[PDB]
Amino acid sequence: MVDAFLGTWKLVDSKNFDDYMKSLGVGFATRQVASMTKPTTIIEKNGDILTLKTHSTFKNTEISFKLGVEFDETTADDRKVKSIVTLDGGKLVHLQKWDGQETTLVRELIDGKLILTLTHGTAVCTRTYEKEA
Ligand SMILES: CCCCCCCC/C=C\CCCCCCCCCCCC(=O)O
Repeated sequence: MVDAFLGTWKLVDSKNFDDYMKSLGVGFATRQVASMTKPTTIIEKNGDILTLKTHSTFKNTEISFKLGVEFDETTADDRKVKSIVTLDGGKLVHLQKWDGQETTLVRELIDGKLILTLTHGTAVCTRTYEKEA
């Protein structure tokens, strides 16, 4: 079910990430660095447990979760959130909740590319990742 998402992925296109970060309250200097960073995202499975790594020089993250089971998460920008990841329409949907706010991180496969759509407030960011061999 999750298997076409698995592997190592490299950022190849980003649209509106500054808008998304600004909506989350990320400061200007951090948004500069982020705007020039191309993370590597690694998605692995071991039974029911998925592990999603995001690697870059200035910041790394890692989460492990079971689909459909809430987990605590501390995001790259240091929000402490309540998270759940599910499959919806073949898309891997990650919902984060904190302080009565929400943001969604939706991953969809289109023509072999992984499209990540990030929504917070009115801001909608689209980032495209391509699979490493
Ligand atoms: C873990 C790498 C995240 C992207 C590079 C961040 C470089 C600047 C370092 C710290 C600031 C964190 C900034 C924005 C974090 C917003 C929430 C996570 C966005 C994930 C985007 C992605 O996976 O492509």
